[PDB]
Amino acid sequence: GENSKLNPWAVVGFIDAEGSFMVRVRKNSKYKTGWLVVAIFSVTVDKKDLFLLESLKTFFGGLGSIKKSGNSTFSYRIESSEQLTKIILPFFDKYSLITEKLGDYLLFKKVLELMGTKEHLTQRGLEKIVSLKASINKGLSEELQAAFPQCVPTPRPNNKNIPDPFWLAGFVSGDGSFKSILKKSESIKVGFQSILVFQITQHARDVKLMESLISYLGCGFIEKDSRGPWLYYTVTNFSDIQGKIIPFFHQYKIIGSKYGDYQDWCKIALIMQNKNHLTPEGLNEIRALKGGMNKGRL
DNA sequence: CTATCCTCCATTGTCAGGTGTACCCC
DNA sequence: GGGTACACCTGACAATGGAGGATAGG
Ligand SMILES: [Ca+2]
Repeated sequence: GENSKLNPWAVVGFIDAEGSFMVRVRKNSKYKTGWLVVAIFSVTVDKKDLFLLESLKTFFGGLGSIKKSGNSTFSYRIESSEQLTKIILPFFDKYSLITEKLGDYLLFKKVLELMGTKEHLTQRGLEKIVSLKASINKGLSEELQAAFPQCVPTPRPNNKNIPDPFWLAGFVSGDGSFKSILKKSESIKVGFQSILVFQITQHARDVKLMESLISYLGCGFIEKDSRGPWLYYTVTNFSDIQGKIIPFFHQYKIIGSKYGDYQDWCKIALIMQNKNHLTPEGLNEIRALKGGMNKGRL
């Protein structure tokens, strides 16, 4: 992959799920103020999905660079402030993020506006720029909080509607899951219950977004993780899966290697619709599918 | 001295893959 | 007497989200 098309909204949504907007503040005395301020737009994915990055680079007029990142990952990064301001900002202005990522990108925009007028090289301009980063991402880490302990983080912005179905496709490609389970049953003639599940995981920040999905897809529910601020919107109900989840993502296809999961998922869902899952032969047919899907892919 | 390229982490939070059992269907 | 769905449980390793450098230009 390298070409494709990518739906503007698919892209936005995918980014709402997987993207980072980074405003980095480096110590270097060779710089007038004592600091280098760099601004980055990053996406990072498994070797599985290098071709997505490629198609993403393409989508953004061919800008940026695709590079080995971690042991098993690759990264697509726009690091040039000009390039960012020229390609990235106008896009995301028109086609707004709807996660709390919007909030990140919005701050990100101001730094790239300060850096634009060159006020960042200036002193107090930096101070403003750090007040921004303060409320971005994880926030300040050690050195930043130490060199700048006097910094009042700037106010975080607010609102939350799904702009387009394709947004959800894209978004789900990032932070969504098509689970297949085999639960050891003690009341079935083949010994195991076959369960399909559809999941979307997300941080409790976006509780309001997630809550809405139930309304949006006309099914599902939200469970909080016992151990943190992790929401799972979930659909376990077979009839809903077959009549709402599948037809949706059939129409608004999944972008990435997860698409291939959705397919094998559907392939099971047929085998379940025909009651063949209570046979040993069709149960087997399932094991193979699931075995070679998700964490066991390629 | 400022801007972009570039090659490298570490930590922990998603994904993903399971249960315990209320309850509907025969 | 066979089969389903919600609520709940739980861990590994990729996704966060960085970290320096080396440049080449003004
Ligand atoms: Ca994420």
